[PDB]
Amino acid sequence: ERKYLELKSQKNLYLARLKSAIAAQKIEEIAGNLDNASASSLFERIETKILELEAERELLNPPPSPLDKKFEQWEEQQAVEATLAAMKARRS
Amino acid sequence: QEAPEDLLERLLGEMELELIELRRALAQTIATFKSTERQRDAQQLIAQRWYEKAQAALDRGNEQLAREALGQRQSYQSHTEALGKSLGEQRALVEQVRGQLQKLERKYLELKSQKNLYLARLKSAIAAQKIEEIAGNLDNASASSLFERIETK
Amino acid sequence: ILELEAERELLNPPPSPLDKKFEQWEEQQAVEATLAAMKARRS
Amino acid sequence: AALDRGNEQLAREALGQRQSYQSHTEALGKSLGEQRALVEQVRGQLQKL
Amino acid sequence: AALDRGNEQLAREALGQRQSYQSHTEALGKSLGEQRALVEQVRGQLQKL
Repeated sequence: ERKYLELKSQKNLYLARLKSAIAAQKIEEIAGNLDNASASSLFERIETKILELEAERELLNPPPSPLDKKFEQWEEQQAVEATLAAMKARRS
Repeated sequence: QEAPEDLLERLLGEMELELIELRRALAQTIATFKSTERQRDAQQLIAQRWYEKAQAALDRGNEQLAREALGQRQSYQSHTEALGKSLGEQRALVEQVRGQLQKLERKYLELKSQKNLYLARLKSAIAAQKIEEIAGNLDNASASSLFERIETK
Repeated sequence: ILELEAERELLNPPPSPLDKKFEQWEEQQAVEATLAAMKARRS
Repeated sequence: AALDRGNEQLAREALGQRQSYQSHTEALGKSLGEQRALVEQVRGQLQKL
Repeated sequence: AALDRGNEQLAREALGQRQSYQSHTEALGKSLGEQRALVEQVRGQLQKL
């Protein structure tokens, strides 16, 4: 009987750690879906979808070329500086 | 198939069920451990009584009885020593697992925090692809289905 | 009963004995420091 | 009234007991100061609103 | 309050424990800064849209 109760005592010890192992293998499993290797079924897939929709607007509404934007910014800055120079010169 | 987005809320929601279940399972472990510790305390306490009984046996010149009392105690010594080994061994397993759960829940809440971050930007992307879509009907290339068509009419 | 005790242990983990010992030690040092100040001031 | 007359021992317990109230007093003081910011800002808004 | 009075040993543990929060603080700070770029750009678009 001393062995039986001791065996029963051990039985519970492994059951708890067993279910901890059951939890251990069943908790990071879905965290496994998130993959640093970009192999995630959904997390990586969902980001790719976001980029896909971004391209949809890129083709639908192509942005102005950087040169015209740079020239736009440059001329605007030159125009801003030209206007700024005019104000200070007039208001000097 | 069901939308993965709906699963995100459910998947973490279902994680809580196991997270609490793990919490419940862990609690059962410690209670039994303390019960074992209390049992160990009782056995050594009982073993001490034999020494106390043996302490009153050697006196008055009757050393013979003290031999039996101490010999009987050795039976508890084996139980006490044997149980002590079990108690020390189980300490390593309980200590390591407890820290993991604190880390795991921290990851879970952090994962849930990220889950919301992408959901908002996701729906922003859903809006982003669903707002200029009809503005896409208006085409500078004169390919508009209605706006260009209506002007031609 | 022990099981429910563990429920509060995980739910409301107690401060570590070192911080409690340091808390008690510093509090005792603070108490002794305050006690020394009172007697020195009130000497 | 405990330290006087040479019985400094009792004063230790009386002051040690006070430290229990000091924690409550100090803890409550932190709560009181924190709530001041929220009450002050909201009151001005209602006048504006 | 640990290093003072010559008990530098306790200060080591207190500061060592803080490093655990430093990792959380530093790690969280990186996340906070990264998310700033995404929130800022989207807000302007809605006003334009």
